[PDB]
Amino acid sequence: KGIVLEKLGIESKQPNSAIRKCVRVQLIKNGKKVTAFVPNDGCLNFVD
Amino acid sequence: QCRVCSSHTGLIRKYGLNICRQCFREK
Amino acid sequence: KLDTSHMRYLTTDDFRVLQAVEQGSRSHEVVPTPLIHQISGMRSQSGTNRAISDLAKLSLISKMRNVKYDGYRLTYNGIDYLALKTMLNRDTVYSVGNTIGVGKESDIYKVSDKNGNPRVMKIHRLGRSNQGANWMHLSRLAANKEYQFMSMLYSKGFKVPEPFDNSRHIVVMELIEGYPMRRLRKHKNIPKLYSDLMCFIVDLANSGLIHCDFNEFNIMIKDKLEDENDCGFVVIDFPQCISIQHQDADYYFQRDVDCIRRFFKKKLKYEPKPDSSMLDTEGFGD
RNA sequence: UCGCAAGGCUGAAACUUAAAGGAAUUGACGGAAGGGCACCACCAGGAGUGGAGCCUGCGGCUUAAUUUGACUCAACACGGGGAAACUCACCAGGUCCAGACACAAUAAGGAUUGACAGAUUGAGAGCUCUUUCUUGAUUUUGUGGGUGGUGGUGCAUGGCCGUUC
Repeated sequence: KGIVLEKLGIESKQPNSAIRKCVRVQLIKNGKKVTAFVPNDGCLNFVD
Repeated sequence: QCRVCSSHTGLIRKYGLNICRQCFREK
Repeated sequence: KLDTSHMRYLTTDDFRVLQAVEQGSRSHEVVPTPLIHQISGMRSQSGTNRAISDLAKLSLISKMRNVKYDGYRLTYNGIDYLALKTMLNRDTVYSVGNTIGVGKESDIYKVSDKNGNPRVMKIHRLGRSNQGANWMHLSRLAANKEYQFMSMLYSKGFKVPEPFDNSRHIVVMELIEGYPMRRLRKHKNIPKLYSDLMCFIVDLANSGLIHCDFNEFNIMIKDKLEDENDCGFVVIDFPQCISIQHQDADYYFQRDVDCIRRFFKKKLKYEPKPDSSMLDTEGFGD
């Protein structure tokens, strides 16, 4: 588990064609920055 | 025409035979 | 015949594509299916076969379903619409049409520029159209070669109109409000302009290209100035141009002496005054 | 490590991939052309265009109207359309006429019917029954299922012959 850094910038390693509502996150056990994902996608409203 | 087409161009009222100018080489 | 009204349904989806595929159909004639995306870097399935089925009816591309060598071809509008699109891309044509004029491989299409003064989109389609292996190869390059051979006396002090762009079949020639020698009625200085027909081929031998082809449609007393009628010469005499090395100048040189003798005499019953000139001077004074 | 050197010997990971590789084969397209054999093409020239007035036929201007489209599939037939109002696919203005089937208001004191007499006219008409009187039970209407598919474009299904072979 880790904090969400921010909204994510899409760099094409193919193919799902949208800004995928993904989350730049950085963990707290380590602090090593990983791009993440949510399924059931959309609903970009309900956490900071 | 004779009922095996939807023929709308080059229509015929002449002489009751219903065979087109484009249909002397088909019909 | 002609279609024009199959173009304005598109988006950016074909604008990155064109001169990548136009330089890509030349590098690699008939293009198969999954390459329109990947010549232009367009993405695989974000508005793609929607846009290619949009292009499909428009006759600038066609679905040539051959056996695993498929065809997407940039029919005859793959040059024609897409050179209209190219002049939209090369900043000359902003919309299509105020156009009147008919030839075979030169249609006069009267347009207004980026400036606002008019010019003419002449279009090249020979064989009518017959556009095939060399016919497309001609109208691509005879738009390019005759972009190079309409300046042979403009630099040298004489009157040849100037070409502007050579997009795929299109040659843009100001526009010339001519008056050919079948339209005119009278003249104010007759005997100057008969001996200047010996003397124009004198001028043509300076540049090394003798032109002959003079019918009654040729020499336009044009409109440079409208009000005071400072006219000029447009000399539609070009395509009988012959390299003088070839063995036909025995009857090209003698045309310069005794073949123009009818038109200022008969058309303009008035038997003429002036002298003449040969081209024996122009053999040395190039 | 070995060599004066150039290099020689031993040899990874970070990352990225749905592939890289082996031999083997079937037939489109040629920028291969043969012969045909075609005078709907070529040589010898005829008829003659190519310069013009018009029938006949369109793309263009102009429209309430200067209609229209595919088959031998295109530069063509004008679709027997050379044309009169009709033709003739469009136009300048009007109305004969929509509620049946159930029950609900009036239903035979006139709901709504007709062999007729007028007003009749909108740009020129038949139609109506308020102002003779057939009416004959029946049918008038704010309504919805939709019986009304005299909306079939059809989706193919069943032979049958234009078409494709």
